[PDB]
Amino acid sequence: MRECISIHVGQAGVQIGNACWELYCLEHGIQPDGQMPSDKTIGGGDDSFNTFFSETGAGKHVPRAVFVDLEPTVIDEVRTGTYRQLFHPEQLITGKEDAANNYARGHYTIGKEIIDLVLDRIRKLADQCTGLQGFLVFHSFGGGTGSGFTSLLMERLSVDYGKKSKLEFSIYPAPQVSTAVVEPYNSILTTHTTLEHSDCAFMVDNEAIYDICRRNLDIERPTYTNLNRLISQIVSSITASLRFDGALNVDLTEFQTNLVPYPRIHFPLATYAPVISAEKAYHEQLSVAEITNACFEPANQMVKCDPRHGKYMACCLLYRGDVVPKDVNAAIATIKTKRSIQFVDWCPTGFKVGINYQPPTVVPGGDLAKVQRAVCMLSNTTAIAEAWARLDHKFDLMYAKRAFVHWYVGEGMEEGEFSEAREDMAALEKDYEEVGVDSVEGEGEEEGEEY
Amino acid sequence: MREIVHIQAGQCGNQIGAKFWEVISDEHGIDPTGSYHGDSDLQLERINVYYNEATGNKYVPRAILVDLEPGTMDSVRSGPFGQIFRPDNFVFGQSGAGNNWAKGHYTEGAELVDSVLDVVRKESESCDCLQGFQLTHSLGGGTGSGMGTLLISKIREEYPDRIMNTFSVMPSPKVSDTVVEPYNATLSVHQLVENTDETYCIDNEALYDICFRTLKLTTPTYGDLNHLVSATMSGVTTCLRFPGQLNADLRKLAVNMVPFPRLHFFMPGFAPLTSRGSQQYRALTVPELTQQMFDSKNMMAACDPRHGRYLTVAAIFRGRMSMKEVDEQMLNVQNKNSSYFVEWIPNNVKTAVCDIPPRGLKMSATFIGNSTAIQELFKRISEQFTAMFRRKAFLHWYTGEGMDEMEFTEAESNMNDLVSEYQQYQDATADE
Amino acid sequence: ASVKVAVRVRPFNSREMSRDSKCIIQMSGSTTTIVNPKQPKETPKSFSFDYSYWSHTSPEDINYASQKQVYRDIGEEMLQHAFEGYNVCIFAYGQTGAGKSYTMMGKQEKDQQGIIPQLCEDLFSRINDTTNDNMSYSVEVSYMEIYCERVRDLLNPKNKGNLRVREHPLLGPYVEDLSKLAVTSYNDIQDLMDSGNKARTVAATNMNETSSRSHAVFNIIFTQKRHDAETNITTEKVSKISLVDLAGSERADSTGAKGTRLKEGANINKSLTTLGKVISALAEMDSGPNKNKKKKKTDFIPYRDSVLTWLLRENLGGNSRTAMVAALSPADINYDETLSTLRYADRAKQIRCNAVINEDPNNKLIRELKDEVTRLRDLLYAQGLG
Amino acid sequence: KQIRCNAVINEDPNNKLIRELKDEVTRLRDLLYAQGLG
Ligand SMILES: CC(=O)O[C@H]1C(=O)[C@@]2(C)[C@H]([C@H](OC(=O)c3ccccc3)[C@]3(O)C[C@H](OC(=O)[C@H](O)[C@@H](NC(=O)c4ccccc4)c4ccccc4)C(C)=C1C3(C)C)[C@]1(OC(C)=O)CO[C@@H]1C[C@@H]2O
Ligand SMILES: Nc1nc2c(ncn2[C@@H]2O[C@H](COP(=O)(O)OP(=O)(O)OP(=O)(O)O)[C@@H](O)[C@H]2O)c(=O)[nH]1
Ligand SMILES: Nc1ncnc2c1ncn2[C@@H]1O[C@H](COP(=O)(O)OP(=O)(O)NP(=O)(O)O)[C@@H](O)[C@H]1O
Ligand SMILES: Nc1nc2c(ncn2[C@@H]2O[C@H](COP(=O)(O)OP(=O)(O)O)[C@@H](O)[C@H]2O)c(=O)[nH]1
Ligand SMILES: [Mg+2]
Ligand SMILES: [Mg+2]
Repeated sequence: MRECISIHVGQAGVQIGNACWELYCLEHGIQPDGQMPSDKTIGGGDDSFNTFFSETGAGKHVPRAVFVDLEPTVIDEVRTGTYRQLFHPEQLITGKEDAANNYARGHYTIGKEIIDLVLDRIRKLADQCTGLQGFLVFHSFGGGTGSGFTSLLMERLSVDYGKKSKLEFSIYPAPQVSTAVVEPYNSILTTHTTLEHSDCAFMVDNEAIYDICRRNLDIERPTYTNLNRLISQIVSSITASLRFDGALNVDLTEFQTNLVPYPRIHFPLATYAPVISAEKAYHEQLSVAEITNACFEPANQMVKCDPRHGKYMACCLLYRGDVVPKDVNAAIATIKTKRSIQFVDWCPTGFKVGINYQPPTVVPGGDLAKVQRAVCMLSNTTAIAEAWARLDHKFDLMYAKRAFVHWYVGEGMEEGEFSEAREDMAALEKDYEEVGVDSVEGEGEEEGEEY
Repeated sequence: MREIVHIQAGQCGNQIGAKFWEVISDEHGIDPTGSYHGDSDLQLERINVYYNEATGNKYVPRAILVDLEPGTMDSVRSGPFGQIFRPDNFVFGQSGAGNNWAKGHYTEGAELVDSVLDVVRKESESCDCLQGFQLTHSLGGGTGSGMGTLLISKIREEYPDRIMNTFSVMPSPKVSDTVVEPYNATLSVHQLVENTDETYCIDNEALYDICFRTLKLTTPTYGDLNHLVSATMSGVTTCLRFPGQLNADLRKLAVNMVPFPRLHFFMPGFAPLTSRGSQQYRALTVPELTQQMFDSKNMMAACDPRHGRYLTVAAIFRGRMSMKEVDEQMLNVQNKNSSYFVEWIPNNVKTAVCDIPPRGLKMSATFIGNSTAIQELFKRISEQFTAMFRRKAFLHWYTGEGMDEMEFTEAESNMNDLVSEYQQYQDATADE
Repeated sequence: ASVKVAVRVRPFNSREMSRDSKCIIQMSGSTTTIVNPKQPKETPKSFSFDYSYWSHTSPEDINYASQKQVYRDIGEEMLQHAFEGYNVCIFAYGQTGAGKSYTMMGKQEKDQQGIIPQLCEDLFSRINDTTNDNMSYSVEVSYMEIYCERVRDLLNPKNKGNLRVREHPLLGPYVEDLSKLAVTSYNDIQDLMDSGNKARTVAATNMNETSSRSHAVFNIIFTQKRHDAETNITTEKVSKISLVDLAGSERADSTGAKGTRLKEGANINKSLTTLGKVISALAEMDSGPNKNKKKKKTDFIPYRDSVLTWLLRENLGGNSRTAMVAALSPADINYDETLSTLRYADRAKQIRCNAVINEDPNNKLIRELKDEVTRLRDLLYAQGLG
Repeated sequence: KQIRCNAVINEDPNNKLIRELKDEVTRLRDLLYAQGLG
């Protein structure tokens, strides 16, 4: 049994969880009330997949989910929504104020008195689980709860379970667009925990998704629902390989083994190729070569960073639908001859491939078209440093004058916790600048003995 | 009367073994349930090589299935020939290696190896006179390489006299499917060069080239590649099961092929492979089979034989034919291509002829070469190995499971010594 | 330098005396003459060796080579070289019944002892003899055997498992988890020697009542340290004494082996064939590049074809000073094997070595640079520039 | 009154001595060879 626990923290996490669980219930034919008429109609099967749903005796299916937030609003919207009967009545909601965009409030002051209950529920879920694979933590940098409480939770989970993988999906702040004045402080302070404790951290950006949803899916006024649906498609593409059959099957440990050359550089980008509207679904072959090429297009990246300014260190392609290995090999061969895509000289292979038979589903009322093929590409590259560098500059512009600092120190932190984190951030940046450099010319300087 | 115990490890090994058991059950008229529905009496005469006999007059293959992912076993069971295997031989665990050779060899495989060896002993003690083993696995992966090497080592420790064959799918030159193929390939080859008697090198790119250029298939899948490898595997051990004018046991091939102990890496091939479209044009004769077998395009190893020399070759024909024509054609191939055969092994072409051809073919032949060009393959892996080991590209995953740099260095040294040994015969003009 | 070659002849054995006992070996100075018993008209082909030991006539005193003469010729000099700082090897060779264990091991109860008792003993009586306030010595002893392509530890307590063989990148092949012990007096090492000899696998055969069924290697790691804060260097010297007793060739017709004995004989013959091949290849390789021009293009040497040649890679060539002691049977019936042994001894005489042995390479570089500074300063001062 | 500190590096004495001796050898060799005495 390949089983995962999904943890959703903060407003962004809870809403992405709503989208993700809508997609999962649609995928496995589970009704919003937890019943699955398909098994009754047919007679039986494995459609109650243990990856995401636990089956009780009566035939109901409960998600393997944990929702957490310090406000009651976002989760009260779920307790009385369409899916009110799907979830276990526990939702781990602190009936108090919120972290208030303050990392210290969510990590030190109010993050306590709720971490114990969350850990108890996580332990209860893990006890029922056999052959646990890892965790999927959804949060967002720049928020109070999603930064501080996520940091505390990750630290405690690393202390307790230790060896299990911990995959992290997070919403990095955009370069220009933002919805708060103190985003840089929380984003920089989260570096400690997102570096040491997590195993692989996927970053997505709202500006990139807005750009995609205006060139590809021709929508002019998108909302957060579209962003959450696209992120849900990405996560489903990641997790499909341990729910359905396929020619080449990639588990969660293979991801870490193939995309992480060193422990401190586990920040890959993610992208989805066949993002297209129903009207433009026609006039387009959508072959394997086209989607593979579109994965490498700079315009289709989910984070505002240009891959041409860096070097690719590893790639992982996850195919879904009517995909044959020969076409994948031809597409990879074609990509390897392009000069605009530079790979580090110390990784000659530089490609992981996985194929799954299950095609992507169509959420009713959605925006994506019905397609026969799809591919999700993950790319560990050096361009991500640029996406960090801007943030560091912003942090300096606020820390020189110590603006907004008294709020953070008033909740239990000290000034030094800022500077230390910044120093740590600098180290990470330098590490990237160390790894993207070409090996020195004739790395043994020069050689040649007698004969 | 001789047996062969069969072991399968990993996804690639499991699928190739499934197709192989489907090809063998056809040749012998075993039905997807174990019942015999053949027509020729010779099918049952030597069925003891692969199949045990059950109490209900059914036949059960002497196969062992190994993996650390239950998905492969589930796929095998839910298939046309899933029920034929006995369920007790399905040995597996959970939390697969994940393309980590260390997990397959040291951490996880160390627990399942005892169960696999118990089943191997149970199958081996029931044979009248065991001949040898054969293993299908992929070098570039996880559980395949590690568990295959560990099982090979354990069996050679326990059964030193018996034969150990291996049909290994090596990493391709430019086609790749996992990032860390060179590490696993280098370690697996370091293990194989010591503890095996024969090793048939198979390459995915060569099979794709055969499918595209020779058979003219537009959308080849893994099934076709398994088909080819399975036809090669049957063709190797034909003489154990059917009569012939001049038989050739496995030991005969082992003796006549390898000149020295460390050179047992064989390039295989099969003929006749046409196009379903030009079957009506090409006449089937011994010269045509000889022409197709020695063609560089028809090899399954993706190494050009014209870049080296043949230390030894073996041709096993199946079908009614004349020995005069076969011997004349082998002598002709030697004489015309005088530059591609070593000068110090006179008449280095083993010949075998079996009377019974495959199902619906009048004649067939399989080719087993041992050429220095195989060195190219190792060199490629070695090159890529250096390109990652110099910077320690992914080394923490391997050192976390209980290994060190010394193992990598000694494996690389063994690879380089093997390459040098093949090189030292490659050039002509042994004097100076 | 080159391989040192010693040849020694043994007296008759009961089986040889029972059958035809006409001797064919003659030996004078540093020359050995063999006469074909089937072709008396043929020339008495002769061979030259660095050392020659006629031990055929026991009670006489006319060119009789006792055990101590053989030691004083070979083992003395080998220890002296070991003190000088070189790794040293002495390995026996011959056919079954030649008398290799007699030359190496000897009889404990008698005064006539083989090479190793003499050396381990002399070295103790020299360390103990020269110990001082500044000087100090350390000795560690190991003893392994190769039975059927598997390494077993002789001094270790009962452990039926087989030890793994690794390849250190600088130090070459070695054995993992070998029970290397420390000895401080002669009684301890004598106890280790007796335990190892008792632990060795020995079986009776028609050619020898107590034939050897396994190759054996006796290893002494020897360390010299100097203690003075002003002038001396600690751990200044480390060296290895390797003493190898090989199992001889066999022929199943005269041997009379059946079952396990036949398998042991086959494995022994396989390993010895590999050893002969590597010896011949080494000889040709060193001779050619020495004489032919100096090309040094490429010459593969099959070290890896057997575990015996793999473990002894550094002794057969490279970083060691090595001696080969061939034993020869006198009888006419064993002529075909004796001639082969002589031929391979002659081939081994052509092999070369390259041994320096330096310790702590940072200290090597430091002392070399200091000597260079002194030399250049003296040159400048002599020329008026310093 | 934040002021610049830079990085304090604890060098290995072995490498320090090796580098110093290499510099001395280089200077002496350059002086000797420049005058044609080597
Ligand atoms: C005209 C005719 O009779 O059809 C042939 C045919 O056209 C050809 C093209 C067949 C055909 O093979 C293929 O098309 C093919 C495609 C991909 C991979 C492998 C094969 C054939 O399928 C293959 C099939 O061969 C057999 O049945 C053999 O006994 C073969 N066994 C199987 O193919 C087999 C597969 C699944 C289950 C049971 C048996 C075999 C060969 C050697 C040793 C043992 C078994 C045959 C004669 C043919 C068809 C049907 C078209 C060829 O295959 C073989 C090995 O016979 C391809 O080159 C040969 C030459 C044949 O002429
Ligand atoms: N993509 C996406 N991002 C969201 C969504 N909702 C919130 N965000 C991001 O979240 C950031 C605001 O911080 P939050 O994560 O909401 O903080 P919080 O979880 O509410 O915790 P508190 O600060 O204590 O209220 C914004 O900058 C958004 O970019 C969403 O539905 N989709
Ligand atoms: N020079 C010698 N003088 C007296 N007895 C000897 C002499 N050399 C050997 N022997 C005896 O003859 C026998 C053969 O000696 P041994 O050294 O055991 O041969 P070996 O080397 O062991 N043959 P192998 O089985 O290949 O090891 C033993 O009984 C010895 O005691
Ligand atoms: N010939 C062949 N190769 C395969 C097949 N399936 C996978 N492979 C190869 O196996 C490699 C991946 O190794 P994998 O099978 O996952 O190793 P495992 O996880 O230990 O079983 C890839 O390079 C593929 O080319 C198959 O059906 N046939
Ligand atoms: Mg909030
Ligand atoms: Mg002996």
